Amino acid sequence: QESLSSWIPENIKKKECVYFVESSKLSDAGKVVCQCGYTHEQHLEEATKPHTFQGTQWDPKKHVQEMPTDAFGDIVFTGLSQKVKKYVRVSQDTPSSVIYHLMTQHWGLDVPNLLISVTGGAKNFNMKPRLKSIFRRGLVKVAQTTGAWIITGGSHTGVMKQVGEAVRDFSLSSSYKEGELITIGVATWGTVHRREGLIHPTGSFPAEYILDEDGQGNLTCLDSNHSHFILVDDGTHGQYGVEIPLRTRLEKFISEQTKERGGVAIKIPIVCVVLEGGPGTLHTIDNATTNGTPCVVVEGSGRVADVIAQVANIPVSDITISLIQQKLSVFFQEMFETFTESRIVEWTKKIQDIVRRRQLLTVFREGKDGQQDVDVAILQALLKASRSQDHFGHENWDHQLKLAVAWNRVDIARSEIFMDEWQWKPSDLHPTMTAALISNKPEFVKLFLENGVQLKEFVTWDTLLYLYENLDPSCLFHSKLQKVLVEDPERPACAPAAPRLQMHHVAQVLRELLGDFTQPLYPRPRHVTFTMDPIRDLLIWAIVQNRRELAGIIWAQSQDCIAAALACSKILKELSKEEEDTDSSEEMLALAEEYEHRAIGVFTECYRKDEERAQKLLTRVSEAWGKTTCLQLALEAKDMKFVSHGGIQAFLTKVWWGQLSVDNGLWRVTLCMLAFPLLLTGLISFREKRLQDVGTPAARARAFFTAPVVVFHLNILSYFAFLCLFAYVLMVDFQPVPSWCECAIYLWLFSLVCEEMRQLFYDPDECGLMKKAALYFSDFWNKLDVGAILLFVAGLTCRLIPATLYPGRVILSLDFILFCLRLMHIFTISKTLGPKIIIVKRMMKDVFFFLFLLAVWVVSFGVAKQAILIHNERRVDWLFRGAVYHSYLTIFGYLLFTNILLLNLLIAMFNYTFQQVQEHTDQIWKFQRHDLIEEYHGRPAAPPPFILLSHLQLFIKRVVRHKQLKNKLEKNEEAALLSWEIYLKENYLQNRQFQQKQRPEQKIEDISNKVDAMVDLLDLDGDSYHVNARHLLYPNCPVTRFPVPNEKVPWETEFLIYDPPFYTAERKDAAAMDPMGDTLEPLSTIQYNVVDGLRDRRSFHGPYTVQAGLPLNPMGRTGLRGRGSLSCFGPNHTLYPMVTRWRRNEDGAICRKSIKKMLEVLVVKLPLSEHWALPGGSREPGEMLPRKLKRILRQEHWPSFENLLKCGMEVYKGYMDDPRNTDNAWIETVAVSVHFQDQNDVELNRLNSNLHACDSGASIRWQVVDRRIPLYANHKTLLQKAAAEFGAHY
Amino acid sequence: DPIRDLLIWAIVQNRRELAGIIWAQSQDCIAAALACSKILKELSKEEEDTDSSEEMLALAEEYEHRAIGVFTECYRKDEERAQKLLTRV
Ligand SMILES: Nc1ncnc2c1nc(Br)n2[C@H](O)[C@H](O)[C@H](O)CCOP(=O)(O)OP(=O)(O)OC[C@@H]1O[C@@H](O)[C@@H](O)[C@@H]1O
Ligand SMILES: Nc1ncnc2c1nc(Br)n2[C@H](O)[C@H](O)[C@H](O)CCOP(=O)(O)OP(=O)(O)OC[C@@H]1O[C@@H](O)[C@@H](O)[C@@H]1O
Repeated sequence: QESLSSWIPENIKKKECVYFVESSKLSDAGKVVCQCGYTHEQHLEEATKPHTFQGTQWDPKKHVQEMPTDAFGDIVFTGLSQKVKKYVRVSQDTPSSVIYHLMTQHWGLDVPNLLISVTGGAKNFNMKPRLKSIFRRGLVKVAQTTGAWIITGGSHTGVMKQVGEAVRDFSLSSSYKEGELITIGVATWGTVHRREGLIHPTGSFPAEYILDEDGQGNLTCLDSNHSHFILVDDGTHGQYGVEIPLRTRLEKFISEQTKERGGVAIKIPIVCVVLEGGPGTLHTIDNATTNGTPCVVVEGSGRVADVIAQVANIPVSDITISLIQQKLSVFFQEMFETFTESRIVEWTKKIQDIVRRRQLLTVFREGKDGQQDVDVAILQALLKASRSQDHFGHENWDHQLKLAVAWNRVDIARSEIFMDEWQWKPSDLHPTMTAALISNKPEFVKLFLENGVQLKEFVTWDTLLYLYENLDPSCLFHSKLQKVLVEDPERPACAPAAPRLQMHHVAQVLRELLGDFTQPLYPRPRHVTFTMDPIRDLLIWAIVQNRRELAGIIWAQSQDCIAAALACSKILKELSKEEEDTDSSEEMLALAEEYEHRAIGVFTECYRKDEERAQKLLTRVSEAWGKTTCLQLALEAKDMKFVSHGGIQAFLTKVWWGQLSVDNGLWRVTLCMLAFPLLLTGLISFREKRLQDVGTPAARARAFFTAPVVVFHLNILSYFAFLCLFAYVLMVDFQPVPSWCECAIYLWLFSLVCEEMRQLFYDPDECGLMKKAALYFSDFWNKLDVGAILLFVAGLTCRLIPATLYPGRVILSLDFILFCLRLMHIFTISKTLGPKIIIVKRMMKDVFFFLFLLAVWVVSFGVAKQAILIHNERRVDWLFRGAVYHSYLTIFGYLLFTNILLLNLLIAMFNYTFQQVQEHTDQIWKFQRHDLIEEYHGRPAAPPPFILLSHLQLFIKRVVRHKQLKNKLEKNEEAALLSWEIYLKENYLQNRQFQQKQRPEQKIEDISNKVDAMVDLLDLDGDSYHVNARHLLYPNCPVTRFPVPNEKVPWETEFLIYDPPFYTAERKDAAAMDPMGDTLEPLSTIQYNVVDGLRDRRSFHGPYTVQAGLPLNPMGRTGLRGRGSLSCFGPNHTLYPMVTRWRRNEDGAICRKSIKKMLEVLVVKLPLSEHWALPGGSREPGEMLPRKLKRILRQEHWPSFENLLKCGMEVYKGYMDDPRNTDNAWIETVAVSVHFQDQNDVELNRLNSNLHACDSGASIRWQVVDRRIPLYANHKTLLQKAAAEFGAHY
Repeated sequence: DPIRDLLIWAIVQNRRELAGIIWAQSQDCIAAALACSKILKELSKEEEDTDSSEEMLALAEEYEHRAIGVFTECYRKDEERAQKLLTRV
């Protein structure tokens, strides 16, 4: 609103009538109306001055002045909706660039993918409800699902009133994006009812407007359902012909613009629709159709549109002028008598053209055939005309696909594009596949992947780099990627001005998210080159920015799908906690829980086909995911439902024992560990019976110390025996000379901390030392283990000086109590009491306050016990013992409060947090098992009493991870394992979809969807005369040629209205022929049917009719008589040479289409023409035509040789249809075709060396012969005739 | 606020379907949705009936959920600005 009010008045300007002509005609009791028609005695309301020289009368040029616009703002239509709609006020001469810039940037509109235009008559009309609902629904759907502009008129009467009505109908529901059907309106400012309440300079912000129908004259009121208005000025009061020219110019300039989103660029398609127009719609339809807009006329309730619908598929030129007159005399009752005999001619000619081209013209057929929702009909006509456009190199296919992907309708893609036009090698769909992936279009990616594009290909290094650059610019990954991009300093070292994206940048942040333990996925830098597993990277690109539907589609064809499915959950959980959101932070946390279930469901499929091979893939280092296993990812990703599957627990129980069998029990293990000579007999069990039957006595002894459960039992027994020994010395061995167990308690308490060196020091994955310390501090059990030494802190001095008996016993006794509390951790192994200790560790909290609930009142009643005794006494020492005894007696025995009031408080505080923990404790404990299992696997194989032998032996190895949970497999076997995994994943996905389609809700939805199409089903139930030479608007000539219908085109035919303007060339004198544009002076002396020297007067057609000294066109009356663009008065001779050879494959043989050969023809275009033409021109020299014909092509020396070789085959000679043909001058052509039989040598190499076209102009190029080859309309008729020369397929 | 008064007129005499339609376009819709429940609970205890006294006590529990569901929508778009409307006269 600040930079908008500035960019309006000093570039846009308004017309005004400065001069003061009085009123030639006074109308409707008004004298202020003067020609143009504003107020005041003068023509306008400006200063009443002589206004420079007082030249009589005014000229719309001399006396129209352009001054800056003063009216603009946000119109509000009183109480009829509060929406605030923009409006600007312009004039005739404003370039469309200014309006486009304003409308795109300042107004805030977005560039559309389609420009639908609504032009129609303004006489109010009323139409049947069926067609009415069809039009409304079709227009709204086609204009909402594509985000198209609906540019139309701004009046409140007619078709534009109908479209305002349809926009209101859309706003009635407005399921989402209510203010998205933006409809810019174009109307004349000079004819508005309440326009004086809008003229406010330097900002008419919310300028209220009042609409009142049946209160005007011929002027018009504004609409209320449009979104934007652009009003045009002319300094006129009652004219209606000023908005159409500017609208056509702007609408033409819009289609020139190109939209580039996702890597594919298209020029905006442009479509037109009409509904019962009047006299000016036969302007707009012609003006649109001649350009190439797919005009869509609707059959039904039509004054004009119904005329085209009626005369629509009846073939061209089969209609007579009288037939058109009788067609028109049955529909126009009001003015059937005011139709001039010349008004028929214009309509006949324009209907002739429009209905002649049926490729551009399209009739709706409201209910007969093709009676769809109108949206697909409009799109179908648009793609018809797009297919009809020029294309040389298979461009129609790619353009139509690009446009379909630009829109969001897959039905169009599959029913028009992907069904037809052949070919489409799967590599061809790659460029648009990138845009489909970038714009998040899952339907189109499914369709493309159906047609043959393989995800194994199309993921190149370049393509991946392109995709990461165009990542969604609203993502946490985008922000962090930008940060790492800018923070790397020796990357800008080469060029600090521009930051360059590379592959390692995404890899670093990916490692940051996924974990330290993995190596970077993409190696540091140090044609098409795929990386290993080209699907994992596309899977990352799809997962990171939270693309649900793309994610499953890409994961459906992954190499390894347990590791990938778990990494996808780890990344999501890591990136779903520091996002600072509540919508996507909740969406990703739920998508992670779904990839969790994907990983779980794929693995149980493998665990049911086999047992031993279902764990070798559980523990195998993956080279495509950071050199990590499938178990460490789940354990570190907090996957609570995967590590407690049962197939994971069996594998953990198996390593909990080792190489020995599990179906033995715990009692037998204790019996054997207690009795050392109890393993050589048949008591303990074994698996892998090769060592059980042939039992090695040496291996049997080593196996138990290898097993970790034996190590755990030795540790627990050693710790318990230590604790008993400490109790023993607490009892009786307490001598000032250190008892035989003082050094022993020191050393065997060091036995705990020396292993703590191993637990704390070891870092299987690269982790910081301070992180290690923080992790150690975060453990409350480790805090108790440290608190053992913490209560040592007061014990060593008490031992050193043993006199402090009374203070010092308590320190060591509480140290014993803390030792016993630490002993309680042993039950985590116990399956039945492990989770039970887990819940008790959360039970511990309630005691801290139930103690304040119990002890305080117990002590209070103990106080009352002494208060009962005696009142006043002074014995601090004695009352202490007395109160202690009383409290002890009360505790031992009070019954009213202990058993009744407190007990249920306790039981309830228990049971509240007991309830609802049955489900989660199992998962928690089965998760916590692995840490202890791995710790005891990493522990040494010696009892704590003796473990010093290994503590003194693990130093020489260092001076000069294990294969149980992480190992490398052999590649040949790994390939078979991966193929087995692929087969089982396919089976699992297939079963999953088959079983999910059977849900009752899905079945009900299927019935509901099936009944709707069925409800829809039940509810629904050539003359050969010249044509180009007869078009209106003679090229580059302001005067328009008089319309001549095909009925009276020949000279001999009856005709009575002949009045064409005398055609005048720009410079007829320099033609070197008769300059007589007007035949007043017959200076020309043309020797008819004879040679006249410099100017040829001999025609190939033959003796033509001559009258009044003006040569008559033999073909017929073109409609314009005069000098013409042709050089000479009368016929002009030319020759068009063509070089034709059979198009050849790599073998050199003639190439075949389905029908016949291909001809290869050389064509040349110059940039200014914007069309292709044969290298032929007017034969200025009589002796040597080719020199002037193709002087810019050959050499004139090489073309002297070409003239020596100029002896070929004569294809066509006779009259030519050319747009310059006036009634006086016409063009006749000679066609010579030189053909090449072999391509080894001769004239081909002669022309190759015979080239001087490099002097100037554009390129000279060979071409194929095709129906859509870009050439002039009838200049290619010569080539079409030449097709018969050598059996050509068109 | 020419809608709050029509909302009172619709709520007081227990007009279910009119009540939601009028509340759909209210200025402030946590305070209004809570006052509509307070009025209903106050006027649904001294009515001397069993049909409408039970209908209004259930309509109050529905404007309760309307007020709750509107506020969690504000509490998920922002954190600090979702309480400045919680405490504003
Ligand atoms: N908003 C208006 N626009 C054009 N005329 C209007 C308008 N309001 C009124 Br009041 N009238 C007058 O009526 C004209 O004098 C008509 O002659 C009268 C009968 O209406 P029609 O004859 O049925 O329709 P056309 O004359 O063919 O003009 C079609 C135009 O061309 C398209 O590009 C669009 O800009 C327009 O729709
Ligand atoms: N099949 C056609 N053959 C020749 N002209 C054609 C043809 N169809 C069209 Br429609 N035209 C019109 O001419 C275009 O509208 C141009 O505006 C006219 C010239 O402008 P250009 O396009 O730049 O030049 P050309 O068309 O390639 O050849 C013109 C040569 O040059 C002049 O001196 C003349 O003596 C020669 O005929």
